[PDB]
Amino acid sequence: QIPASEQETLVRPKPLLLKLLKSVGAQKDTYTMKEVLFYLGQYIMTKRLYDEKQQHIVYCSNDLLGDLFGVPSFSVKEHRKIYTMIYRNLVVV
Ligand SMILES: CC(C)(C)NC(=O)C(c1c(C(=O)O)[nH]c2cc(Cl)ccc12)N(C=O)Cc1ccc(F)c(F)c1
Repeated sequence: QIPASEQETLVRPKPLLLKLLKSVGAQKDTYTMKEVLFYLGQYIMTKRLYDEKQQHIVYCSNDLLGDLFGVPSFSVKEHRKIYTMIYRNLVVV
């Protein structure tokens, strides 16, 4: 679980994360973390990266998301790990 105050942190995605956020129909350059996570979820859906067998795993190898996160897959239940992977791809305002 992520504290409410941290979800409202203002952030500026680096070029690659920004690129994939905009393909999902985020238009802007500055976000709250809550917004980044929403649009990442929408990206995963669009690209069908979530496990079809519903085992709470995203298979991101060989996709831009895998490149950014530096992992072939990850658990959607591990929110702090996800936040950390995202933070490495942005600058806090
Ligand atoms: C498309 C699918 C993979 C089924 N989405 C989700 O599982 C997903 C979610 C959301 C969401 O619900 O907005 N955003 C995500 C971003 C990433 Cl990188 C991974 C998962 C999510 N979640 C829903 O509860 C998990 C989640 C929510 C908020 C978080 F901060 C988080 F790290 C994971």
